[PDB]
Amino acid sequence: RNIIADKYDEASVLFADIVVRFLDRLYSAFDELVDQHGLEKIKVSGDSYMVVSGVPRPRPDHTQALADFALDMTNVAAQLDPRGNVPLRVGLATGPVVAGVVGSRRFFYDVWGDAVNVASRMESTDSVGQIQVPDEVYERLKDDFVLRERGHINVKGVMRTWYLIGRKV
Repeated sequence: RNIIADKYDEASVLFADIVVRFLDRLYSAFDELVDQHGLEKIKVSGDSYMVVSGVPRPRPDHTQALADFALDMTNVAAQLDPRGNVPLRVGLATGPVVAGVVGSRRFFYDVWGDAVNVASRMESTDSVGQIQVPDEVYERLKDDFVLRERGHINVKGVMRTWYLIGRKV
C-alpha cells in the first residue's frame, strides 16, 4: 500500500564506484553525463553510483545506450586526482527489473506565524550585504547592538527597517 511497483521484462543497469571535495567533483560530471545521454540516475545509499536505461522510459537501444554512457564515464574518470592518483569500478547488466515509487515518511521541525512572514519579506527586500530588521527586533538589540535605520518599505503595510551593523565593542 506504500509502494507503486511495475515489472519491466528488460532494462539496463549500471553501478559505478570510485572507489570530500574530489567525490563531488566527479559526480557532477557523471550527473552531466546522465543528462547528456538522457538516462536516469537512481538514488542509492552510501557513495555508490547507479544509472538505469530503458526505465521508466523504454528504449529499443537501452543496453547500448548504457554501454555508451559507461564508456564516457570511464573516459571522464580517466582524467580528472589526489596527488597524481581515480580508481573507478563499473558494472553493467541487462534483464528484468521492478521500478517505481516508495512512499516513505519524514518528520521535520517547522515554524509558522507573522514573524516568519515578516522575516521572509525582510530577506527578500534586503539590501545586498546587509541584515535587515523590523522595529521589534531593533528594540531588542539597540542596547547591545549597533544598528542604522533604512527607512520605510511597503511589506506585502509600511514598516521601518534597520540594518544590523554589529555588536558593541
